[PDB]
Amino acid sequence: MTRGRVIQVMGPVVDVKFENGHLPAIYNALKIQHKARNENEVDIDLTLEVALHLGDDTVRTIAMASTDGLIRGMEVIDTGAPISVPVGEVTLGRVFNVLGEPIDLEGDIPADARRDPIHRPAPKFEELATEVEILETGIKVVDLLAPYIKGGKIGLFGGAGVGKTVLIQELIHNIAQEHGGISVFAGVGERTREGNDLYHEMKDSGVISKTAMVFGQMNEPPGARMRVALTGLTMAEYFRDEQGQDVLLFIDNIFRFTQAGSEVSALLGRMPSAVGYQPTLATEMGQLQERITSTAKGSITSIQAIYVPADDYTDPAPATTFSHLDATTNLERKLAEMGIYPAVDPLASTSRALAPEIVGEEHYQVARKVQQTLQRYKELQDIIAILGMDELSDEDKLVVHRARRIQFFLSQNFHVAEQFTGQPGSYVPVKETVRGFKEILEGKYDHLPEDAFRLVGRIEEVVEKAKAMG
Amino acid sequence: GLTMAEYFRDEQGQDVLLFIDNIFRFTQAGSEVSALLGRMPSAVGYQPTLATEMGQLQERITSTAKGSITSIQAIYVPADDYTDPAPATTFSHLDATTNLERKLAEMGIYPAVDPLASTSRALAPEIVGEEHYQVARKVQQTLQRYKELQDIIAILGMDELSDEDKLVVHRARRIQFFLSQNFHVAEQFTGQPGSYVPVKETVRGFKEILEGKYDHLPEDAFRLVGRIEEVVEKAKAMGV
Amino acid sequence: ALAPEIVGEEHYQVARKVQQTLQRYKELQDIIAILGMDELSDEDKLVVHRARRIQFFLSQNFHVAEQFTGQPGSYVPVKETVRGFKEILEGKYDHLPEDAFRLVGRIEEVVEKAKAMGV
Amino acid sequence: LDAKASEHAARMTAMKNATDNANELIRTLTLSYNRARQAAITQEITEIVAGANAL
Amino acid sequence: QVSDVGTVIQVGDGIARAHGLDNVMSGELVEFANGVMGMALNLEENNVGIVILGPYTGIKEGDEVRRTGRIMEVPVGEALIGRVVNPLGQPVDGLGPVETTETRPIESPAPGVMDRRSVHEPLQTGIKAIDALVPIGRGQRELIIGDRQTGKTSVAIDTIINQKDQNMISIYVAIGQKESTVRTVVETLRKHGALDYTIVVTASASQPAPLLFLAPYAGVAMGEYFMYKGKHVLVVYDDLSKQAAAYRELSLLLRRPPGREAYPGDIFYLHSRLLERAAKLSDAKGGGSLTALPFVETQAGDISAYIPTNVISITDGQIFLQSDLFFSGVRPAINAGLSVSRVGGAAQIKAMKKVAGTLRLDLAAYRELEAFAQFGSDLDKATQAKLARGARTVEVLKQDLHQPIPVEKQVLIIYALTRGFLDDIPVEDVRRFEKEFYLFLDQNGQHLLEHIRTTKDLPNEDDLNKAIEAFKKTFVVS
Amino acid sequence: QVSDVGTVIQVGDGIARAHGLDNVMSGELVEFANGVMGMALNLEENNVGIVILGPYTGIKEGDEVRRTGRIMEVPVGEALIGRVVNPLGQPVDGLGPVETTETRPIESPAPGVMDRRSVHEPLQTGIKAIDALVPIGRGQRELIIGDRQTGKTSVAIDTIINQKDQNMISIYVAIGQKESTVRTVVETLRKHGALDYTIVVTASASQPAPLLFLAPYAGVAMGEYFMYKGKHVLVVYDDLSKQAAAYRELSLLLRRPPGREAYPGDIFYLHSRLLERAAKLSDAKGGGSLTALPFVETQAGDISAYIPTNVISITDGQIFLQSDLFFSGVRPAINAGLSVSRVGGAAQIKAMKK
Ligand SMILES: Nc1ncnc2c1ncn2[C@@H]1O[C@H](COP(=O)(O)OP(=O)(O)OP(=O)(O)O)[C@@H](O)[C@H]1O
Ligand SMILES: Nc1ncnc2c1ncn2[C@@H]1O[C@H](COP(=O)(O)OP(=O)(O)OP(=O)(O)O)[C@@H](O)[C@H]1O
Ligand SMILES: Nc1ncnc2c1ncn2[C@@H]1O[C@H](COP(=O)(O)OP(=O)(O)OP(=O)(O)O)[C@@H](O)[C@H]1O
Ligand SMILES: [Mg+2]
Ligand SMILES: [Mg+2]
Repeated sequence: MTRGRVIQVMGPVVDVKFENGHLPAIYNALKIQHKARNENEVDIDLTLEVALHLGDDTVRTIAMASTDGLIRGMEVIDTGAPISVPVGEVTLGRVFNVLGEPIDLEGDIPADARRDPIHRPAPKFEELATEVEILETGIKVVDLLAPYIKGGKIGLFGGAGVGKTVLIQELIHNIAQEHGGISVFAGVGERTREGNDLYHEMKDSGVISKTAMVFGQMNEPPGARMRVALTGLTMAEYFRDEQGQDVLLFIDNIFRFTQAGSEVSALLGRMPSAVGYQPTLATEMGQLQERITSTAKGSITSIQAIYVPADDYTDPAPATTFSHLDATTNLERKLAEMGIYPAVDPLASTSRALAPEIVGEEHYQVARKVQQTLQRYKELQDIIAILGMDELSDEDKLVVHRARRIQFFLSQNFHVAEQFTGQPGSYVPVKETVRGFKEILEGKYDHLPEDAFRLVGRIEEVVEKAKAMG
Repeated sequence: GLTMAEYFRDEQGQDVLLFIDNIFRFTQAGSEVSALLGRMPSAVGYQPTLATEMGQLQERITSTAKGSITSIQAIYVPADDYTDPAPATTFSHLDATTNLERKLAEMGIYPAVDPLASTSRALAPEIVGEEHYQVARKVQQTLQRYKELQDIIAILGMDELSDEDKLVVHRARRIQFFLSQNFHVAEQFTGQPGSYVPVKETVRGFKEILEGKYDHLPEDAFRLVGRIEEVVEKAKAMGV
Repeated sequence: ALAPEIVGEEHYQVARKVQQTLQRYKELQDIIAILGMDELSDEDKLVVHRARRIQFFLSQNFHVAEQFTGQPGSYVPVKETVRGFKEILEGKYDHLPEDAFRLVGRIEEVVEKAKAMGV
Repeated sequence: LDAKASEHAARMTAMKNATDNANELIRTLTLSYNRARQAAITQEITEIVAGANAL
Repeated sequence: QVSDVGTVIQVGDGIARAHGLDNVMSGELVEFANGVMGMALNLEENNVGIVILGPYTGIKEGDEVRRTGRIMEVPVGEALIGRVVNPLGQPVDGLGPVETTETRPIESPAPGVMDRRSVHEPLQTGIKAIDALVPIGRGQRELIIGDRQTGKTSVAIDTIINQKDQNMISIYVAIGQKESTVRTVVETLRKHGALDYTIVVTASASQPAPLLFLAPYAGVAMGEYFMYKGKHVLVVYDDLSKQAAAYRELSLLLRRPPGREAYPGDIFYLHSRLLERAAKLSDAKGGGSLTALPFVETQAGDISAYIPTNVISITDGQIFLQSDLFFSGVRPAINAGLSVSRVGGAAQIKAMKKVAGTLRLDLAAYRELEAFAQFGSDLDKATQAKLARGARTVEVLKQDLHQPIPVEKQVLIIYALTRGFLDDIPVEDVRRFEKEFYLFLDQNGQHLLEHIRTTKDLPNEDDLNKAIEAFKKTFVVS
Repeated sequence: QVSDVGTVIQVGDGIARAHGLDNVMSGELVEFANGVMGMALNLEENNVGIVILGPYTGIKEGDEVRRTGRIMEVPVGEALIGRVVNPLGQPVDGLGPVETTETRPIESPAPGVMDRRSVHEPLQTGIKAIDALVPIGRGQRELIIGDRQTGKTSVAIDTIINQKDQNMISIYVAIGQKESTVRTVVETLRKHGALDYTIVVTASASQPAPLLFLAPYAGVAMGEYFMYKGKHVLVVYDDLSKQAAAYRELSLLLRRPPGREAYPGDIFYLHSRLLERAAKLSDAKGGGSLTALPFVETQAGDISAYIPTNVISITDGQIFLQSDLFFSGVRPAINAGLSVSRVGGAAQIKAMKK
């Protein structure tokens, strides 16, 4: 038996009564499709998700859309499975909602396509990778100071105009070009204007054909805003498990995911946690994050943008989110104004992978020396401001001479930045950037002008630019 | 009391003064019984219908075409927290607002009106006059500048202040002290009798103090004095 | 029991003076926290000088604590405690270093360990 | 001249030390403020829920 | 026996619970026996929770309540222009009926992702600071946030007044205010001539909570009518905090589970629904647009509260107003450091963009490096140049009440400031310089004004310097 | 007949309610229709409160619940050495079933006052800082406390590795950690040869809260099996804060009134039960010992928080790891000012203690 009836509606919460012995399972999807029987009714097309078993053959559900127009006693049908979204090559270049239905006007997916459940357990212990492996992104600053790890989670912090979107697009382009892996963008709590702008930017940059976009808009219910991240992760897991690829996953803002979870808990009536959050905050975060791992046949790496409430890093949501992160990237408006692209902060950014055991002794030493030199230059800034640079000792002037060149060499010309600069882009191997920074530190190019380092790829391009300048 | 005043406002068209001893007690009494009435508590333990009840009470106290009622109400602020829901909701119902802070009371300044937080819809150039508006704005600016200097003064001392800031403090202390007054009903607490100061006289006195005519006078001569004439006469008692 | 008719007049006076100096030091700690001891007046500097030594002399080495630090403990009569604190209040030992007042019993041990260290 | 140079150097060093101490105090006070804010939110929500379910 | 009728069981605090109403929809309108209306929000197993849209003192237990069969909706049309109206669409100023021949539902889907267009048209508010540092575009929703008695209402009124010579329709929604204050606002708008294109929606403090809850949605529907007709609409919400408080009161009276600070779990969803209906439509379905200016009142400058954080997350930008700035002499009181616009520069003309960059850097280099002024009195390092430039910029950004400035004059004065033509005028005379410079412009720079108004670009720099020097040689410094 | 068979009434958020089961006892194991285990928590007059020890999605109201007749127990034995198991003893490494032949209860009384002896045998951790400043004895309970990414796991792993040539059994319990990190820990232990004497109990962040709540007790029971047979055991709880959070979650879902920081009133008893089982037995009891090294994660170095204070009030000392000292290049960032061993020195050898 698969037919129920609506018995109680209170906002986004709907209770449905079923026949004895035929109750739906937890997280199962229920469908309401009603046509106006007369002038006093309205058409309904709504999807529900089972949350609790209240007893007496009643089930409490959360709606994925507006509940306006619902009438008690109207028929509900059970699909017998959780929410299922299409997976495969058909999802590339398309924009979806939380239900897996396309938002764009390119047409609907045929019913014969494969679909996968949104809710599933994390990969087992013996299916995981046995060693830590570094993911080469092709960006000099990232590959040197904050290396990325296959299967790891990276936090992203930045301002309004730092260039987060450009960095995301460049990461997508580089991974698709050099590793053959697709990327998935999950718009958790995405503004509609921002989503439209992002879609047009992706189409202009051309990385749209290598990415699948899922948008959960602000005006959608907390259930949809909760499950958008899960449906994006489900779309990525297909390419991890079947094609064996290395896939990238982007989350618009995980804080909105936690807040949607808290709102759902409040609507369900569960008692609040320490600072008003849901009791299951850690469980939900772990269930989301533990599926983003590296297995024996592939990996998924994820980039989270994180909002810190009241700038307090001790707040429970940032405290729980930070427990799963492996790296951190901070974008600086100072560098953005100075002309440094990518605007990645060389001192604030941190990474667990920057250890000699896994990144290499030479790489570790070069990175530490670069950071030390930049810290010394930062320390000397006030005295350079107050007094002329000549007043500094010869050692301090040499330090500044090295540091300015290093700071300029940290920049890079991006493939997606051709629309802004006319010039092509570069993909720099980690060994190449390590060798270049080592040569710069050894004083090999002290006689070259500082503007030859401004926007290049290999270290040889600095020499070529200097030769062209004359 | 409101309906007793409303009868006079409507039927006879009289001008009515309405004085309310404490309007916060209405809110407190309404909140004392909400739980027994069976309503779930609100943020700070108030009743859910706080704003609705307050508006339904306050909106009857208005002036109409048949008559006018001017009402002066005393509003209690629990624990000196102006962010409390009852004063926060009450703020939107008023045209003119007087704020009393116990920081001025601890220092011996009465009536201890906060010179900045107090607001009024009548303080406009076309309502009160250009000279009055400018002198009031200058007084407010001077006091605002003074408030910032106290934090650094309390640590580094007055000696490290610039010549401009020293003069700012010098005039601001005198202005704040001259803001005091002696009330007729304050005889029980001060011994000395009260006074009545007109608006023109107080504007003139504050203009003189802003111009700096009485920089040489001691600051204690401005305490509960009324006019500046009484300031300069009280100075004679100290030999200045 | 801290009453003049119970513990004695001089006991009560010494206790009250110690509490007063400690209260003054607690008040000054805010200023020393930010800008140090340089801007304190000559009175406040002497108050700090006496208060630090009083606070350190309030420490004692216990018999039970011999298992943690190998030093043996001490038992101090109340008369000796009163005499020592009165002497410290009077300024007899202003020249001794403040680290010589820690974990000792009678006031003679302060002098003994100050002599043991450089003095 | 030597006295003036020494005075200026001493003032510079003292002000640097004072600035560092003030920054550390700001950091500690901010930590305490955040803890107090979290505690206040916890207390208010606990009282709200207790009153709500006491019916 | 019929299922389109019921009897009331409980009455109190503005809500009613009725037995029956088997076929009632969620959010449907219902009519009581005495003639008052209600909205069915809670559909329990055996009873319906109804919020009453009027005086509930006439309703008794056991009386009849009937179905209406339709969702809540309000009249829409050009007849509402110049009228002050309640959220139900009934006039409150007298002056006769409204004579509106069309209606629109309160709850309507927002425009989709593919229905929209990028924001590219400026919304000129007439405020120098807003137009230069936090641009607002047509279709953008910008939050105006600050404490009490800081100037949010003044900013809104100035923005509404400035729309006189532009094809923009304004809607003002007053929530929880005094009817006397609404009357004063309407009188000022009538005096300045804004009622020729303005609609006022009022839900005063004496009205039932559901009316305060529904007022912004009625305003949104009235704006959406013109937007889908192909025009441009500006909608202002004078307080969303009072609407949220009314919704909280209704939810607590209906016995729904409370969340943080007693607010219900869907309080964020409510405001996201409200603010997501402002959009800039693609040319495929007309170029009309709707821009929103929600207001939020903070307590002691706390922007970390529940509703402030929700609205900050939802909106496209924030304008922060500070009380210390207000009392320091900066009457607009806009904190340019914290105020942010996420569509900026796409919402500005070329002439404004060519000076706003320099203005922003000057203001930042003043705001930081401030507190050196007292030690900058002892002239050191020539940083006094930056200090003087920042002081003059701050003096330029000041503005008076109900005196919006044309965008061309704003561009000209900002050019004069940023190019160093004010460096020898003392800060005490900057206001007089600007006031007389506007008259000198409208007397002898009509060519420059027309060039800016037509081409949206700066005139020749040589001609600009000639005009500025000509005025400056006549300006007497005192 | 509903004596040994029940029927589910309510299911949700990992807590179920059953009708019947008249003969079930408090704390008993129950088995659901799909093979998922459960624990009988509350014996109401009409219904039974059951805590689901696994994925509760497959459990629907109206399903059958049957008794197992056994108090909550875990399998123990020497066959468990070198294996990775869940808190219920089910292997997760994929090497096949574990051939244990006996079990022990999860809840068991601690050794009495007269059953104990003073700690006098050194536990050599192989780390100079700890072995010098904060000596650890066999039978001691020492807390390791610090912020995130400070080296607590590295200290624990080094201590476990150092026991290669010493008669010690090591148990590593990871509560709420990442599965990839546990996999790397297991690989490092295998590479250094510690799997010959180590049992690994894991409960990742994606597991339900009851498993995280039960894991430390399963670990301590596995340790007690060897401890009461005359051997010496070392048990490491990789995070007690995760267990405390899981228990707070479970209590809030049971609608018990919260207290300080929304924690329940028995959060102290929760850890006191677990940590009071580690002891040094007397000669009459066999002379065995069990050593515990619980972990606590602080926020911004706040050692005065509720959970850190509770754990400090239970153990025999603490080792504090300082974040800014860790970032300054002193990787074994032992803060000597705030680190103390209350029963150390008596265990330290004579040569070291001078
Ligand atoms: N690598 C780059 N090369 C050149 N210009 C760049 C680069 N990155 C960013 N920019 C410039 O900075 C602007 C802002 O970049 P972008 O649109 O990515 O901002 P964002 O920080 O991602 O935005 P938001 O926070 O609003 O989503 C771009 O429009 C472009 O003009
Ligand atoms: N630019 C300005 N110049 C001079 N006076 C101003 C200016 N802006 C606002 N004011 C005055 O400051 C006060 C602020 O009133 P306004 O209604 O604008 O503030 P508000 O923030 O909406 O306050 P509330 O709704 O809490 O009363 C009024 O007296 C107004 O006349
Ligand atoms: N003695 C050491 N020398 C060098 N590196 C070390 C040392 N101890 C720890 N590390 C490194 O420092 C980091 C600390 O990680 P570790 O897991 O040991 O800490 P933790 O406190 O358990 O952290 P988490 O909260 O992430 O579990 C790791 O990268 C580790 O390799
Ligand atoms: Mg206002
Ligand atoms: Mg660890």
